[PDB]
Amino acid sequence: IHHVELTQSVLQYIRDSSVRDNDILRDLREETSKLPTMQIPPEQGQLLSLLVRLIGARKTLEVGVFTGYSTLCTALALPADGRVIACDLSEEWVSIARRYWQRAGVADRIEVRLGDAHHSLEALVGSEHRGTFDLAFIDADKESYDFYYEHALRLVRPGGLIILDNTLWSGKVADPSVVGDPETDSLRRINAKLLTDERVDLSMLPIADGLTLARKRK
Amino acid sequence: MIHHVELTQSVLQYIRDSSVRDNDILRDLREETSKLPLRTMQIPPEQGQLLSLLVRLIGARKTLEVGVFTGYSTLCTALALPADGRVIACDLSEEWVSIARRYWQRAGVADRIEVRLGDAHHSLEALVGSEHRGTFDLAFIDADKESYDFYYEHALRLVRPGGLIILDNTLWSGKVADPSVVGDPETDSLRRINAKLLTDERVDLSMLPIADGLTLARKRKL
Ligand SMILES: Nc1ncnc2c1ncn2[C@@H]1O[C@H](CSCC[C@H](N)C(=O)O)[C@@H](O)[C@H]1O
Ligand SMILES: NCCc1ccc(O)c(O)c1
Ligand SMILES: [Cl-]
Ligand SMILES: [Mg+2]
Ligand SMILES: [Mg+2]
Repeated sequence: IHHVELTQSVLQYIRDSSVRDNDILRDLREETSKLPTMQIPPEQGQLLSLLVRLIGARKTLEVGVFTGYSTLCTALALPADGRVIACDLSEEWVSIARRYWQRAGVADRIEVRLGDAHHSLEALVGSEHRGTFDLAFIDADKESYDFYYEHALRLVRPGGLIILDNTLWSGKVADPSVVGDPETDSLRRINAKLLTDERVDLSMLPIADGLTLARKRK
Repeated sequence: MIHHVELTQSVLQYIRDSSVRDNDILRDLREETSKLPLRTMQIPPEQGQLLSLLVRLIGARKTLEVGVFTGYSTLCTALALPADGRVIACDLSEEWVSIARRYWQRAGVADRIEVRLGDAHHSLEALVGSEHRGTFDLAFIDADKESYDFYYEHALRLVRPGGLIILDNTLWSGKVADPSVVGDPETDSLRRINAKLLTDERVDLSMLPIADGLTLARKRKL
């Protein structure tokens, strides 16, 4: 399998010749880097902005959130009446997320469901929000990816896009020595399941920690 | 340091095995292209599949292609289009496009593909001056690398606002990043278009580290 050698020189080049950065995004990345598999690279955040604008999304779902880099890139790409429903795992990094979203003037476009993502997603599938999302970004605990995926399939509209982060898990999914690891096994299972899942169109991208695109078929 | 997943043959084989939905038609075309002097110009199956996804994602009906070869990219595009969809495909070689037409017929999509045979410069000038101006949903640029700016500027007028422009080989085997590669026309042209895209406020941009570098440029609405 022929490929481009991802030397620091080539990765620095991709960054320098494609990343449109600003002080707000840069400052958030810097702050996040000083804290305890949730560091979104700027190339990924920019792709997220592109895909949102590409499908004419006004309503999106997020599972994970953390300091809110992926959420900020999403919201910035949305129209003035757009909304991100962000299912935030914990309140620990909420006050950081809130600061940058306010600073970038997107806080009015972001709604936080604070607490257990299984519970917010269960409420959402039984709510008026069912089948109304244009895009879903799954970036939470890896053991719950199947649950998040099945819930996202009911939450997104036909033709909607589901995005699954970390599907390569540092290459561990491909590593035969990594045996019995719950996160690796769950990601291996969802990856295998997606290949033969006729409900979606599929693309697994070798960007950041592996980024899977699953378009819900009409 | 920029952290990344090591692209070992094991990891690349995994991406292929766990995501590529293949068929005999696509497989046979890749096999027939591999037995030609310029086989390395073919897009890998993961790129073809992404092309199908993006076409379906934006609800595209009408697409532009510059650089057809044996037509793998064209076939993936046409297959993703609705029954009344159209690909306007530009290519210099009749020989390579005579191979392409066999697979397009076999996959029942030959009716969806229109070939402008000859120099793409003249084909795109004719298209910009015609009824086709601003009617394309997607443009795939994958021809001679020295003409990428010309192809890009023409694609910007040919695609509708919100339309997607896709530029292949923007990493050129890493040569664009290689300081020892000096005075090479293809490398210099790709370096120039890459630098130009970064500050081009007419588009939303994403440079993907897939295949030989794949640049996505969404024409903004205004
Ligand atoms: N000036 C020009 N006008 C039209 N086609 C050109 C051109 N210069 C090069 N080409 C074409 O660009 C192609 C490059 S390879 C294209 C690869 C193809 N899309 C795939 O999926 O395999 C060749 O077929 C070559 O004929
Ligand atoms: N691989 C170097 C040769 C090459 C030339 C033109 C292409 O479009 C292409 O994908 C590859
Ligand atoms: Cl816009
Ligand atoms: Mg993540
Ligand atoms: Mg190419």
